[PDB]
Amino acid sequence: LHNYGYTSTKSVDNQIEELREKVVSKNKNEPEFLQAFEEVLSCLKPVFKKDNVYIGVLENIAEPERVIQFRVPWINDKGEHKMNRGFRVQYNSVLGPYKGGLRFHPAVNLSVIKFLGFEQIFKNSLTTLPMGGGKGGSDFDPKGKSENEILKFCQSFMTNLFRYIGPNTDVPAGDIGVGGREIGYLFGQYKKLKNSFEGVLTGKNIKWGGSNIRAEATGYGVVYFAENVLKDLNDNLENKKCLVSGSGNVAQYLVEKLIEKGAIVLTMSDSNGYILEPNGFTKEQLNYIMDIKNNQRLRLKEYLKYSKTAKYFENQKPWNIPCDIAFPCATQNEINENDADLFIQNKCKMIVEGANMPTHIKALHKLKQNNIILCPSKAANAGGVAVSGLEMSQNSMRLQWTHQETDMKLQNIMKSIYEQCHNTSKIYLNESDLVAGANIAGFLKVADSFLEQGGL
Amino acid sequence: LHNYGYTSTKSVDNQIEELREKVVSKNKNEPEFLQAFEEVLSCLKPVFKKDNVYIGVLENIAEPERVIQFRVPWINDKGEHKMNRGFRVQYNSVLGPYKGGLRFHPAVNLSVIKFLGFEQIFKNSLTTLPMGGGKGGSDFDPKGKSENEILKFCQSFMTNLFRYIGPNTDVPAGDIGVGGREIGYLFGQYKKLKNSFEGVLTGKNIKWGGSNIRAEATGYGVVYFAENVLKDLNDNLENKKCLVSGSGNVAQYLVEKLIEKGAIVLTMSDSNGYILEPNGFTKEQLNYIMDIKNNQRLRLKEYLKYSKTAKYFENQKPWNIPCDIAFPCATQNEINENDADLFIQNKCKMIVEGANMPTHIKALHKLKQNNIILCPSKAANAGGVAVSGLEMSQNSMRLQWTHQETDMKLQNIMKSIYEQCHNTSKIYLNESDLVAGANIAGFLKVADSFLEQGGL
Amino acid sequence: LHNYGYTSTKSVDNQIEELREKVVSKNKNEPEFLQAFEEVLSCLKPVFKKDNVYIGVLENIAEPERVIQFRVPWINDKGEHKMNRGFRVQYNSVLGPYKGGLRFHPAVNLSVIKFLGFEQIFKNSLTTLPMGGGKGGSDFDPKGKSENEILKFCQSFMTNLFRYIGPNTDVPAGDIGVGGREIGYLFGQYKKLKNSFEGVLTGKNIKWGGSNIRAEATGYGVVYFAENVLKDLNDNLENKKCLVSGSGNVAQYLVEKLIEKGAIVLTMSDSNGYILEPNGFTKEQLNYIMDIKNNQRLRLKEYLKYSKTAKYFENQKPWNIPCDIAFPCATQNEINENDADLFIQNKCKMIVEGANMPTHIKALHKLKQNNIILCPSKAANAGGVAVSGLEMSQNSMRLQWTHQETDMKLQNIMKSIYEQCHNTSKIYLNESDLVAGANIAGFLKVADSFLEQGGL
Amino acid sequence: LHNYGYTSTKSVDNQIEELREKVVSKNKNEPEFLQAFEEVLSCLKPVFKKDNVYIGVLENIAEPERVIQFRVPWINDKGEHKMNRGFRVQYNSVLGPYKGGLRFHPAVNLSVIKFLGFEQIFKNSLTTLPMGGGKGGSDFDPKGKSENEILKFCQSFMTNLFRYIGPNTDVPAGDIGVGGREIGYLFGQYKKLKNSFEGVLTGKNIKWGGSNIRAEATGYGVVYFAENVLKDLNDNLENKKCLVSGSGNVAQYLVEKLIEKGAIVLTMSDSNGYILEPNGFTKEQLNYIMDIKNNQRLRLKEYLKYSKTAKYFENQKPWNIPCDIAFPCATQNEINENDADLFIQNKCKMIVEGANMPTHIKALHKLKQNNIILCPSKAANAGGVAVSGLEMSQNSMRLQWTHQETDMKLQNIMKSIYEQCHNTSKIYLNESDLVAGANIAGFLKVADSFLEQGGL
Repeated sequence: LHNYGYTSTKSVDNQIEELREKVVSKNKNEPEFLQAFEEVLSCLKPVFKKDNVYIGVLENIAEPERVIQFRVPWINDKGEHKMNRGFRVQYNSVLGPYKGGLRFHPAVNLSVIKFLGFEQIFKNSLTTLPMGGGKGGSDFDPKGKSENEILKFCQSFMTNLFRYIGPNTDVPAGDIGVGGREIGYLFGQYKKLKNSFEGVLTGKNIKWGGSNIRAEATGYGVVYFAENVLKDLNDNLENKKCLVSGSGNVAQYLVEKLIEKGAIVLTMSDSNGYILEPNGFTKEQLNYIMDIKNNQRLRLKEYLKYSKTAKYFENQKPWNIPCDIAFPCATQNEINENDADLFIQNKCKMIVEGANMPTHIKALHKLKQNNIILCPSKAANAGGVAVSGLEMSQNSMRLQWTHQETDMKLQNIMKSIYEQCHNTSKIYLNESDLVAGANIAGFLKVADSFLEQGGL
Repeated sequence: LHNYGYTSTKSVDNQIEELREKVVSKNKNEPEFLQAFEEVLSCLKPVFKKDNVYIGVLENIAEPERVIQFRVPWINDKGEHKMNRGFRVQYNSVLGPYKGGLRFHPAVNLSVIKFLGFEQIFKNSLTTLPMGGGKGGSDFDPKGKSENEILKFCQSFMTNLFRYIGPNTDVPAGDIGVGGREIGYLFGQYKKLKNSFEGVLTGKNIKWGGSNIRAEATGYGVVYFAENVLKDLNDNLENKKCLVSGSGNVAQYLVEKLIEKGAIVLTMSDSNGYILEPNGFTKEQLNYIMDIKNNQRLRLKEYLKYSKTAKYFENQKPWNIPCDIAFPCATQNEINENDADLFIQNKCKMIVEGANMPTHIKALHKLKQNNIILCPSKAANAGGVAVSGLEMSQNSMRLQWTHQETDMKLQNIMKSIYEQCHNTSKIYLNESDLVAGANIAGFLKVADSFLEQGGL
Repeated sequence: LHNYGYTSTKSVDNQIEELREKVVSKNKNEPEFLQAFEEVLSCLKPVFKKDNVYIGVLENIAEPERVIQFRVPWINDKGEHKMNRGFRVQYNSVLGPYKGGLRFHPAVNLSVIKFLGFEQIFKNSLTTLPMGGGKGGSDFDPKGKSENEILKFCQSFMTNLFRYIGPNTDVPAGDIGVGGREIGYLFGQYKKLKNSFEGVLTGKNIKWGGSNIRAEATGYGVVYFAENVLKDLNDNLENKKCLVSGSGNVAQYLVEKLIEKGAIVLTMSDSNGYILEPNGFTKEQLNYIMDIKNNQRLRLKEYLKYSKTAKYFENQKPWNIPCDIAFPCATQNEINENDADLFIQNKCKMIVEGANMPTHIKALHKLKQNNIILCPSKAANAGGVAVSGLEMSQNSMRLQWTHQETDMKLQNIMKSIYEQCHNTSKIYLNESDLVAGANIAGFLKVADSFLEQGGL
Repeated sequence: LHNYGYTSTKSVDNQIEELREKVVSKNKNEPEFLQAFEEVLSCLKPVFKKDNVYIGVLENIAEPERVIQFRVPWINDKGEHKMNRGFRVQYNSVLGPYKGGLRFHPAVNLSVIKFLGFEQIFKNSLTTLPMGGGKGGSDFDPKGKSENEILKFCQSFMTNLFRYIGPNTDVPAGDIGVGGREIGYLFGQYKKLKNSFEGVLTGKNIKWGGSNIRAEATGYGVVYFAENVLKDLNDNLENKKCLVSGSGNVAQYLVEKLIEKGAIVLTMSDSNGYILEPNGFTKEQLNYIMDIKNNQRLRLKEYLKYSKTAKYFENQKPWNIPCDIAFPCATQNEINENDADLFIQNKCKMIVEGANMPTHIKALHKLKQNNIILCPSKAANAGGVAVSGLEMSQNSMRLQWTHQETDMKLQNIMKSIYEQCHNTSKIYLNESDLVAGANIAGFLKVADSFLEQGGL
């Protein structure tokens, strides 16, 4: 073995307590981070029992390999000299180059970034692709800024970051505040400085190093994940009454893939009210919703002028409808206890998380004690992160795979992500728990590699 | 002709309030930093009145150009894999490469470093030499570590830092926890990695790129500063009674230079009690105190077991004895409002700060309203930082100046530091206030250069 | 068309003699190297006759493009400052980046390394993949060192080497003294220094850039090579009585693949004595031998306690038993003269070398004059080097091929290696001599490319 | 010993003709360049006679070592995407790093730049300091652009140039369109990109790496040059009546130094009309003219108001006045054949060129055939280029010399520049011709070094 501290007798629980204490004291004022930490810490008790080493390893991995913060100055259109704070947390590079998006939001700060970046490590880990974990951004607020100002900012932001990122070092991506438009400016500036065309950013337009399936990526992934849980029960998606919530990017393509398979997608939520449609939606109808939602930027009720057999319930959730599968694709905690009882009552057999952690901490308890399969968002929606890894591959190969090819790869990646949760949770809990499986599997790949590499 | 934000009608005081508010909100949990900031902010009101631009410029300068934080792993002697957090804050490089020491202390963290680094910017600025401001360190605790472990740590620490420092970029130095022994290890490792002998660190041993007068540097400087205040009063140091506090490195050489001039140094403090010596100390006696204090490493009370003629009180500094020139070399707010009076009463004509801010905030008030010259530590002890700038010069010239030569340079640097405080405070306050002079002068050189360079 | 010397009317033999003389005088005290040279020189006479140029080209190629030697210091566990000599001979980069393992052995020195590296050039050449030739190591003795010390050494060793290796420059690998554990430490350190995840080393663990089939690689290759020699005789491996020698990594997987095909593998040698098994081994039995050998770590007589029919032969060579194919896999000069005779007597129509040069120089004579196909180890076991080339490919593509895929690629690479020996020996000797074919083909690809590139 | 260009038996004149023909054909459409070339070519006939080699060497030196041209994009204040062409001609680096200013003018193009850069080679050469020759700029028109736009442009311009310049490679400087304001922005941007404070540009403000005497540099130099011509005639400047042409930067400091010596400066020209002042100007009066001319930004005619005695002419060259010394510091063709005949008729003794080539080609003929000493502008005003070389030195030493020190150095440099013209012209023409001396000396140092370095 090795020695990463924690050699005492201390009940595995006391060591876990000692660690928590030590991590908290060093990061007193980083709530968001400390919370995402105490979270990963919970499900990792089984592995700690197998070997103490992991407790020390975790303490180490919880400490960003490196974090760069810098002043990003820019001149707005009124000729004013503004300033913002930029960050890039290169959390872990054990499995590959630091991977992680950039967030431009007024709420952004070190604590927030560490939180996001820390979680990225393991999410990436599951991918199977060689990707480390990272995250960056600024407290810059895109809202209200002109097109020109956004450009000026991106250029300045990249002028600082450019020297610390690279194809084999750190490959950033889009996130809140940083979309396609932004990635174009960032890339342009990077190319001008470094003087070379290379995959430093993922989510590039298709005309210059982008990948196919980037848009549909996450949604398709969620379905593929579920399709795998089902195939391991001699069943498939064909003819399953599905509940979907949200009408965002993920939600849309999720429905598109679902329809294309066995169909019977009954609903689609909105920031206020949802839509019903007995007999399920159809290819054609989804296009309308996509149009209305993308182009027409209209409320979801709108669909009502398009359907004969539609029905819009307002300020309510679709959870009291009987279904086989349910896809929480809106936002965090959209599923409380009352919703568990509702599901456990309509006999619902499975819930695949689309958005990040759409289930409430106490809601998972009832669901598990009622034998209702729960798919971790950490694994189910990793489809997006996975495709960006493929973008990196295509960039290195100097080729672009067909919409067809890229999809197939995503399907195998999803299949693998499933197998790992399944097998890992089985081996460590004796039962098949996807949620714990995702955490253990994700952590172990990193922890072991960390050890094999000398503990650097 | 530049627009940096505060163009409104608002009272200079309201703008200063708006700024304070904005800086605090972004650095909520960095007490040490926020305090050193609100401090520099105070004395800068006169300049704000001359031009609003400076308020914006200050907001910008208060934001580290860049800050790098990284995990420093190492294996102790028991074969344990330990870990520590390392920092390097490259605060400002407007006047030259980032300059600033490295501190190894269990209390070290980003807030503490920003605090030290932020102050370094202006202290360096006064120097006249081309030096930016920076600071670094780790929460690593030297105390208790073996010789071997200290080496292992330094090597690891440098392996991370090495890529971000350089002769023309960032030149670190010693500080608490990082002494000569440490700088040797750091340098050795740097050389091995970068594959080149160059001045990346100051405070190097004399055998390999070190400078003469490095030890005496600060103390000599404090005397030279005072000698300049006096010469501008048709008087000199010859035959003046002195109340020197402390017996550290600074204190010692301060006395040595004093004696060598006009002499009549009456005291030398200790962590508990001080020593008297009517008719002043003598070259010979100082050597004893130096011996007793440096090598033997035994409580200064031991001087009593040496020459008879000297007493030794207890639990207090010699702030009572009737002196005309006070040199406090110890620690933070070493002197307060109570001692402050003993001085007004006995009547100390002038007080030259040796340690950092040895005067209490309220003590300065009474002293100034009693026409007692007070020398800012920021300027008086800059002698140390100045000599390290000369080490850099000698390194670039590939030569080593004689103990003689290096001294003369230090004397002119001290003379210049004095003139700037004198002239600046005169021009902006109409009177000759050394304390405000130091702040204004230090800030202005940076602020202007900042503007001239495009506000980057 | 290009003049590299040796133009006189002199006999091809006198030029070969002149060259030998010149190479020896410059490398007087490098026996191992001079021997491996005089060896490659022998079989290259036919090509020399076709064009003198090649004699000069060889003189050039025999001179390492560059060789770096360096002092590697480290602190053992008793706190002692030790030191060792490290080497990296970048012999040739005409066909690709320098490729070649690292050997940690007390016998290591420049002569030894050149010897190994020089041979690597041509071995790699045959591969078909773009790989130059190199070799490195230290006189460091792993034996007796603690786990911790091995780590400390690797880190120091890499700190020196790191600046001269890279994905497109020199990609080292494992060898004697440098196994998986070591490559992990080396990689870890490299990543920390260069600050980037890239394929600098092959033989990495599967969790971080490793490849599938790495273990089985060499063994599978030897079988694939033989399978190709057979297919060019309208026959295959199915039902062939075979003789294997050794129970190492190569031997094991060789048997595994053999069994899987037509089977009838009759023996497996050991450092003292061999095992028999009429009717051949079976999938199951091999697993036992693998277990007994890789885990239990005991002599081979042990297999007896696992098979009634299995006869053991204390201290001998299997050769006398009648077989169709003999795969020697022990060590240099494993097949003596008297042995070789029995192969001809026993009808044995072919001998595929598994270990490096397991046949004695004079043994090859009788075997060839008796029409017994002899496969050059240089080509037959190149399977290992080939797979490491695929690891490099996968690393560049940022993907990991399936155990399945990687195998197929290896099969084509082996097929190609065979075809080149076959066709080349045919074209230059009029007959099909695999041994000469391997040398000529391997040399020519390098020699020509050398010329085409300007003779640099 | 070394065979370069020509040795064809041809007449020195036919070879010079062959060369001219060859240089012209390769640069058909670069009038400005071809003219500055045919010019240097003329005075170099004496040296060609001494050795043919130089003819070939010249052909080589006339070919820019390297020239980089690039598109410089920027966004004006109306939000428009503009574009301009940037250049950097690194003409010669035989004597040191490429040195040369940057010009921002609507007329700028490759031809223009080569012209200026080509001449810079030799001008620098005479300096004695280690400086190669270069030149750069853009067709960007500062006139009409806002402060903000100028900044945006500089930043973009530097973003392209930054990778090709450096302290030991190419050190640009100011010129038409590129003043102090611009060099600040250029420097700021460079520092941000390269991440290091170093002397990449000369003409930096004094607060950050600038040098003393930068303003007065050229003017002072012209006087020092003349003072040297006089001392070699047992005479000095004391009490000499002289005329200056112009009131620019050069003209002003020229007068300032003149006054300070022996004085009796009688005039100062303007873009239309000049000023007289019998008994010469005085320290005080010059300050008025300096004030009136710099800040007030008026025409020289407004001086008539600050002095009764001073009369004033309009659009009339100040050459028909009897004197001793003259100094044309305005612009080209300042002295026509006409204006030349006045000089001889006023028994004028010597003429020191201040501006670049203020004498007309045919005017030099009459002046020389009348024994009137003519100082080449190439040498007389090299004072400016010389001081910038000292800025480089001070930057490397990390110190700033006093106004005093820097002056002295300039005086020796001027003295040396004089001696070389004197001695060289003597050795090659048997007589003391400063104009030919400057050319020959300047060219020879470069030509020889070129040869000694291998002809690269």
